[PDB]
Amino acid sequence: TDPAVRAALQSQPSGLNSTDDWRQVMDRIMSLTARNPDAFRQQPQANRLSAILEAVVPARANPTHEKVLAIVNALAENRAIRPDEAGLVYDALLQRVARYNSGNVQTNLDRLVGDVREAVAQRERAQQQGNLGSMVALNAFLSTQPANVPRGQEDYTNFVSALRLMVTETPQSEVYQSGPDYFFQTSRQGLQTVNLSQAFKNLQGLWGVRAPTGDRATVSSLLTPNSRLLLLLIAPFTDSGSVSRDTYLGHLLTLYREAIGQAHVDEHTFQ
Amino acid sequence: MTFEVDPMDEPTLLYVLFEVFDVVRVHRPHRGVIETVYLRTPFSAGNAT
Repeated sequence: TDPAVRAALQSQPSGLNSTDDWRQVMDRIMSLTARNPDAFRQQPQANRLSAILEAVVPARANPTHEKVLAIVNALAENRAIRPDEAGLVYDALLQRVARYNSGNVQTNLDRLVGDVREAVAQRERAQQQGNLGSMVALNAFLSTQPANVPRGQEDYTNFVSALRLMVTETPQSEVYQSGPDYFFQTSRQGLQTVNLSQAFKNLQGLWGVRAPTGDRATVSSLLTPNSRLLLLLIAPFTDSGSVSRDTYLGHLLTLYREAIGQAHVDEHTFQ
Repeated sequence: MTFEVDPMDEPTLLYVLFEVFDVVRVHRPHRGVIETVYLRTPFSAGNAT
């Protein structure tokens, strides 16, 4: 339903148009509501009296359950526990509060429901913002890699910046380390996993010397297919002129960029 | 009230079943805790008032 744990909670512990919002009831009971006036003037006696009796002297309520359920629901929507664990932990927290209760505890509980509401919102927006963890992993890997290439350097650093931009600009992409290598998955539960360490090791020898040799397919077999996928995934990035043209790497990047381009364009055209 | 009935040769009882309201609200805050709030208005009995 709603992600805001306050909202996704308050649907559970609440009546409908009771005296929790006193102003609306008091407006409707006299005549003040304009949507349908004289509605309350013509109800049975008991009901009328009862509301009125409720209205003049409100009845106090115990909000402990509401706050505890709010924080429990926040934990559930934030993958702190499984839903069955949610049903259990609600009672657990309820007992915990009930055996240590104090005004200070209620104050801290209100503070906590505010904090968890903010936490859920922040987690969602951060998960849709770019997943800083992948950026950290990529920076660690790049620190592992050397920053100096004896044959050509502008293309190398340009490509490195292009990769950085690619991992930053597309959230849901994963960068991590499983074994003694770093990888790059284009999506959770997704295919196209590139062995980043192996790709860089293979590509180290092709940076500044494959420009004159791009015309002859004599060294074309040096490109392992994993690195070919790695280059393919960066076709939309590293636009023309970023990588020096007339280079085997540059030629491949330009071809892939042109191909992907015709495609998306034609596709948004559809019909 | 005043009832008038035909004679019989054996003792009899008259059963008047005053009709009333009788409800129970079940409150179950925690695991394994049951609280009930009884009420029977025209013949008052129970907790709430």
